[PDB]
Amino acid sequence: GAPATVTEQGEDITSKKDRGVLKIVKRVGNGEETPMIGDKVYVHYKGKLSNGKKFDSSHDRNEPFVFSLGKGQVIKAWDIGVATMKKGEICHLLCKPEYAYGSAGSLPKIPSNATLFFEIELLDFKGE
Ligand SMILES: COC[C@H]1CN([C@@H](C)c2ccccn2)C(=O)[C@@H]2CCC[C@H]1N2S(=O)(=O)c1ccc2ncsc2c1
Repeated sequence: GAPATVTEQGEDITSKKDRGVLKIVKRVGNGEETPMIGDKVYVHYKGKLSNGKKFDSSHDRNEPFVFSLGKGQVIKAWDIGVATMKKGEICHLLCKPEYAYGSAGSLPKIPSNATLFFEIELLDFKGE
């Protein structure tokens, strides 16, 4: 399924080239511009664990998740991955635990040492 495909066929978008964050562009976005550090970004997402369980979705909340890019307000894989996206893009992102919640996990939904899968849609970005 989609997690296996990004695992086996995704692009390594880490600067270290350690394959800790893998990406496939699923829906091509607009033009060439990507957000800059500090921009307010608006995203919809769904996340799954490697046991197949859906652990969260912003779609189910009827409002986007909003954060300031490149500030550590999200797991590392998201700062890295969202920075590569165009407006309107949908991607799949595979996040090894060193770019996610590590050995600690996040109680109650994320176990220790968890590889995470996301589908992410970049709705908009703006400077403040
Ligand atoms: C509703 O969750 C919003 C947010 C959570 N976080 C950060 C901000 C975070 C904040 C606090 C504790 C754990 N993680 C994150 O960095 C990442 C990436 C952005 C989207 C979400 N997550 S997440 O991985 O989907 C996530 C993680 C744990 C969790 N527990 C209940 S819903 C949920 C969603």
